[PDB]
Amino acid sequence: SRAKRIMKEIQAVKDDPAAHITLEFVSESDIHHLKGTFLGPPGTPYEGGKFVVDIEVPMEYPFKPPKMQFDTKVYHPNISSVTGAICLDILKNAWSPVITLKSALISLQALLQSPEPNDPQDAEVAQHYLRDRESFNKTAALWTRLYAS
Amino acid sequence: MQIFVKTLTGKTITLEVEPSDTIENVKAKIQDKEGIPPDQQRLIFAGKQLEDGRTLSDYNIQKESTLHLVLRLRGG
Repeated sequence: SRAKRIMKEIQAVKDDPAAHITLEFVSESDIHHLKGTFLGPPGTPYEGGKFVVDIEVPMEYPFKPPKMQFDTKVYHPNISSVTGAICLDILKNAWSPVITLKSALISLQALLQSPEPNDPQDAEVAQHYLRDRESFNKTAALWTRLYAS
Repeated sequence: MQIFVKTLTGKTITLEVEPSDTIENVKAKIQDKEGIPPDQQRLIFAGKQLEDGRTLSDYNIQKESTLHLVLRLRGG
């Protein structure tokens, strides 16, 4: 049941500021539609910032994976620069039924902390990171200081 | 020391070590009690990835610390 699932993630994020997450609702206080927002990974182009993700955790939750679509635009091979969408397959397609959103937004933080062209989202950003280590440090550090405020 | 591996499953893992233990031996002790493939194991610790032919002492991994395990495939 989706009602007896999200209110455990809402209270466990409320008690713990050291985990770095806000689960802040899109309606008022429902049981599903969330801005899941993490703090930026330090010593890296994604340091120090609020990384905002819109989330439908679908109707059959605990069993269904989150539809993770970014408001904050991020220049990264696995996370979309143009759309919002993400590639990490056991997070978005092949779910384990007891993963919390407190564990899933800390997975996007660890995906940004050391970039790799392996699970592909925006294809010309994966071509850019294979070619580059100078204009990726120009574009991703500027995009973190503007979009992750 | 008992350092804690944060999975992408729900099921959370004890890792039985001291600072001499290899990142090789970290990937073998996760394939033991969880079953997770060495190419899926993208391990992350504070500014850094855990590179495979290395020690725990390279990274500043202190007693009872959290290692962040990301399950990274090649497609989705």
